Amino acid sequence: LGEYEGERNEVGERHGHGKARLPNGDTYEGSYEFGKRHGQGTYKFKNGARYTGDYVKNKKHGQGTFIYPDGSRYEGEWADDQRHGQGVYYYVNNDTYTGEWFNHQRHGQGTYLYAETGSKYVGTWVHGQQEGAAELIHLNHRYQGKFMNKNPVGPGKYVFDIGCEQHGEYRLTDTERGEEEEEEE
Amino acid sequence: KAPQVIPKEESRTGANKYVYFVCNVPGRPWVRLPSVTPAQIVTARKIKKFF
Repeated sequence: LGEYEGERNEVGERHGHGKARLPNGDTYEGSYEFGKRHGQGTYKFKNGARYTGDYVKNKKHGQGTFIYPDGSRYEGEWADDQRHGQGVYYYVNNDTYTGEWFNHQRHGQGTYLYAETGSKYVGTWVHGQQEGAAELIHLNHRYQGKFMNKNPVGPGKYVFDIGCEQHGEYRLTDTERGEEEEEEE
Repeated sequence: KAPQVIPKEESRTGANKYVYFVCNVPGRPWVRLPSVTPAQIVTARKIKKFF
């Protein structure tokens, strides 16, 4: 048995705002529709995870922030089906993804920062793995090719901040074969 | 979750057995080259850059 505060109907349908504790032990804050939740509020889990958001129809919704048990965090928009669009996620090892989202997996155009190296990936995503029409950004290198699961593939090219452009062919999984084209810019 | 850094070996039984002095043209003063760290070998082996 939990407990609750805020205004309510004589039936028991809450329609106010306040703190609350649920039967399964965890506490939260937020507003209320007649028998449902909304408003900014804040959720607190037993494991230390937290959520602030719109809470539409008692579902994860709207612009907000979620702090997961493993120390990773999110800020961005959510919807009922774990959807979608612009947002940012920060990983346990200080890496950061910023871009489109879908059903809790990375999807569409987006950016991933490799905080250990400082380089970035910028490209299309589907269901978490990498895809082509993409761009890695190193300190002096830019590929500018195609990707498949995790590694580059296909007729890509390495662009440099010297005034050079090197084409290539990732024929194997992690080996490049080069062409004679080294044209400027 | 940063990785564990592997410490350098200042002892003479490692990569730093021999000190190295580098000079650009003879007669110029010799530059005391730094010591080796394993981070400075790997993943530094993977890069390959002109001097």
